[PDB]
Amino acid sequence: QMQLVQSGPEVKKPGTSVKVSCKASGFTFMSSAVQWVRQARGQRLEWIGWIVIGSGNTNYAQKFQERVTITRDMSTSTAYMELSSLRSEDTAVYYCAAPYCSSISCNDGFDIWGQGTMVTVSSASTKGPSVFPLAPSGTAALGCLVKDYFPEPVTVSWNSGALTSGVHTFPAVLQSSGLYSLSSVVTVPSSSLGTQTYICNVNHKPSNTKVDKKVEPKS
Amino acid sequence: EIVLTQSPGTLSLSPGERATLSCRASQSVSSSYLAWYQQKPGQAPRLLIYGASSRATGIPDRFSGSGSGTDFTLTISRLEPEDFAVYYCQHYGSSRGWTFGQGTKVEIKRTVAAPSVFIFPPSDEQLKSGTASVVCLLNNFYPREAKVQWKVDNALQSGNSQESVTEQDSKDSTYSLSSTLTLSKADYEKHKVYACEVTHQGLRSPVTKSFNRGE
Amino acid sequence: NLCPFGEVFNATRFASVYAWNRKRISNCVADYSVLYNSASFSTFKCYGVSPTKLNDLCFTNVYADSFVIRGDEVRQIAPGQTGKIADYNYKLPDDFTGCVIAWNSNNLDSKVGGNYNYLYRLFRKSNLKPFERDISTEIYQAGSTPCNGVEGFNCYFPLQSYGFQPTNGVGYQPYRVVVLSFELLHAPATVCGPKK
Ligand SMILES: *[C@@H]1O[C@H](CO)[C@@H](O)[C@H](O)[C@H]1NC(C)=O
Repeated sequence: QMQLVQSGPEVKKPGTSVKVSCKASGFTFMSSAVQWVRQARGQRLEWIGWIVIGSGNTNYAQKFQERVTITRDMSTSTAYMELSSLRSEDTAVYYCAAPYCSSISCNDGFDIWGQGTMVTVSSASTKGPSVFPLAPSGTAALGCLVKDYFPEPVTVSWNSGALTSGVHTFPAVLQSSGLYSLSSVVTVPSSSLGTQTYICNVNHKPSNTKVDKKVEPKS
Repeated sequence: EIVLTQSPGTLSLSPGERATLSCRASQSVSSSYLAWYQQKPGQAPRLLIYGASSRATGIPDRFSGSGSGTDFTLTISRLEPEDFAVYYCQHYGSSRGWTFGQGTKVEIKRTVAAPSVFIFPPSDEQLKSGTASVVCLLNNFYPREAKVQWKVDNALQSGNSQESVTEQDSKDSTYSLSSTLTLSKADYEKHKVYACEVTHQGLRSPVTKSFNRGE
Repeated sequence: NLCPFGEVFNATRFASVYAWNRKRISNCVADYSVLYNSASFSTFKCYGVSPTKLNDLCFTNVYADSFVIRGDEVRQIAPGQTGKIADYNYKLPDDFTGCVIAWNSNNLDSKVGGNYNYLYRLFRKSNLKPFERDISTEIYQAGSTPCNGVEGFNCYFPLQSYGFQPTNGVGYQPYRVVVLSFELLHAPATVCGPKK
């Protein structure tokens, strides 16, 4: 009980709109209120607006007054946030939040949070990555370059998960082409290079791409 | 328009130490509508304090809220390993204009550690398709601030490069950074020396890793 | 002496449902059958008494309650109903002995921009007792934090406006309501029909 469940992730093209749902259960939704907050990756929390469930009265941050709408459906105990004219800067995780309420009283803060909804605004199409070896020359470094995929995310493992220590898989960077690119590296003893196999396992679900790249030492 | 400024930007402490986070408002606001949130790297925000001083249900006793007017404080009496995260304050007074602070990161304090610098030439596989990505790795360094400078034929190369940093490691509390210089194959073959120049507090002198193309 | 129902029914302006008016009918007579068989009203349901028998009967007092609601809320003006109007604005008892009369008021209570002057109570700490009027405007305290007259989080103005516009549908159109209640006590009967 006591939760807000949000709709699934969204990939939207510029200029279009997206409508994110936020379904409440386990508390007296009719007495509560729902605020909507978003957050770009590695960035701050940004307040969008809120709605009073009982009245439907809304208040938006003036940054979004021109193209956001917050509504609610009493019958389904669901709150909605619709953002129009989507731009690249709208790519973020969107959260709804509400105070727990009983029959008698509401809590005095936003203590119930949704799981978040990823919204990606881009003109790119679904594309699997290219997987390129980062070849090693006491401790050697090697890795894999996972280049030009869309959308997020990709998973990288080394030797089907048997190699976990010393593995660094970096956050993806968005290139101007609209595609993502990341690298996964691992440090190993340089005596290992001649007698041990090093394979990176890249999976990109949206394109159903699964790759095993053997990274060998070059002379 | 009420603005919330959190300080410091980063808090570098050890488990068991006392943490004192600050949230300042551009005007006086009601204590009844100032809240503190915790956010672990992958999860959603979690309410810690409401009404400036009230613990939310289930929050450990070590979290404490105080302050009034324009100065608000979140205290963690003795930090546990799970407490190292990012903390936001929020003002939700009146009906409009609610704002968040920019957030304070509570990171694990550590000895200064120079980065291990590796450089990777573009693979033959990538070069076959017309693009050259040179990767320079900075491994296991602390603190997080670092400077990576690309040098191409002994000239400082600006543009065509992007950085990405891992999160603080659970075990050794270090960071790692990857810089990628991406050029077309035609431009890549117009130069010979490709170098990566790293500046960090753990290194007295900038460490350079380089290679000559195809050599 | 004829009972002055025209003052109630044909009043130029009507009260908001939260501030529902109540006019007393002391000593006079009237033909309820003329009001019953009138085509001006879309609803004319009586309770505890027959609408046709009212002409032969006499009561100590009669009350005329008038207000304005939306079309789909007229059903709440009945004994044993629930909803925003029945719970927070106008509540009829279970042993109601009277008649509920209502008609469409779109030609009057709807403006080109939208008449926002008719309101209803949205929030209340408890339900009204039958025949109870609440016209207070205290900020509704949804949580444990006092509002001190300020609206905001967990602090809501208790009244809400009807969006009465001409482009609305029959349900979302204003309907003027008149509720007559008949009481007989130890005092002599007073308000009468022509038969007695
Ligand atoms: C009210 O006005 C109507 C005409 O619209 C009229 O027929 C009627 O006699 C008036 N009085 C009452 C009590 O209905």
